[PDB]
Amino acid sequence: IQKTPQIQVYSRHPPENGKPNILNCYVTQFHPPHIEIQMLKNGKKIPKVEMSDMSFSKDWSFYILAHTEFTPTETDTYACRVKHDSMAEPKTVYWDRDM
Amino acid sequence: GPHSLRYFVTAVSRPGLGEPRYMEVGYVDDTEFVRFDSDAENPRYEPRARWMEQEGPEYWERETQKAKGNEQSFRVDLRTLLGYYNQSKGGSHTIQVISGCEVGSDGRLLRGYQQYAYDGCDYIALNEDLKTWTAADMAALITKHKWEQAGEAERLRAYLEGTCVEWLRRYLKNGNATLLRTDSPKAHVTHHSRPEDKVTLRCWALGFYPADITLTWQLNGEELIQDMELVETRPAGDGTFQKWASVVVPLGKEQYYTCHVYHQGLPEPLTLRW
Amino acid sequence: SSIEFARL
Ligand SMILES: *[C@H]1O[C@H](CO)[C@@H](O)[C@H](O)[C@H]1NC(C)=O
Repeated sequence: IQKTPQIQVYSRHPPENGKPNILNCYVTQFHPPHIEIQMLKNGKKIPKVEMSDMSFSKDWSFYILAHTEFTPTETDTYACRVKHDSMAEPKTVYWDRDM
Repeated sequence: GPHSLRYFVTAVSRPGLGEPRYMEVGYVDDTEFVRFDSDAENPRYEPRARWMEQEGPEYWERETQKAKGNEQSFRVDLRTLLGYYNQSKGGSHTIQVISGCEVGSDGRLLRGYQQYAYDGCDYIALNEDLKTWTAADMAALITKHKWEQAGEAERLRAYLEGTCVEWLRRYLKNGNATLLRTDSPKAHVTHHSRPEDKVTLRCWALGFYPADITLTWQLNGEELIQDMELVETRPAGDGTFQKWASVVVPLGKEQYYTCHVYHQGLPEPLTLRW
Repeated sequence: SSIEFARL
């Protein structure tokens, strides 16, 4: 069975320029498990990205968390790019600090 | 209250690219505490929680061995299933397992579980009685016959009632500062304009622990779980969680809607409006 | 610690 991954991007604390925070990209409900996840700062790939919180739901679909430390700015934009067999083109979700 | 120990196990084959990837991730409640990934340079069973520093080197060696044993033995399971299902030797397939126990406040066993799935679907599972199995299809029915002949259920019951339960108690003890803490949700509401004098009100619950929480929107005392939008509670990257719930309301009529946050960190649930 | 898994 092939399930398309849901992609959620958000911060630990309400965004505040110049204040240390954490950026998360929760990729969920996908199957098969093979998947590529990349966090991006201004179109450039972020190096120190920690993967964690892997698990499955009742219907066995996979869940995985990608997060990294970051400090907001009125210019910087962040996104999460995901590649998965259930998608033709890689999908990019941008962080909406106004959500 | 009750606490649990869970292991999510995954084995994914990849013909033409080498041996199957094998992963073991362990949790005590909603907190990841151990992990094993066969795709790591030097595959070791490594701690994911700071309180796991209390385990000696023998523990890590033993677990690392058991894990590598499982990585090999699952390689055998993947080939076996190909036969059960008469499948091509060149496709990627997945075996998943959830294993663990649950204990109450007093530390006794409340629940035990061992559930397998193949290619994202139910395969076999140990029933709540911890004595009989339930097979999802004819393939799993073969495994069921073997495990009954080997007394697998009995072996798994001894593990759940003894080993599993005992490490869970030990884990809770060593990591009490972390596992038994209660982080209170911090809430707030955001406002968003919509076409045709309607607005989206969003209630956010942040930095709380444990994961379990309830977010409800009300109008004149009644709930709106029906026309409410939300996201599954999620991890925020520092061992805490967050969640949000939204509802669409008539412009100018915002003040009549309140958000209610219930959590075991809130001696009294929160109540916010915009 | 996880249990040693049995063959399918
Ligand atoms: C599947 O394997 C081959 C290819 O489809 C076919 O000849 C065979 O009948 C199928 N299953 C069995 C019973 O061998």
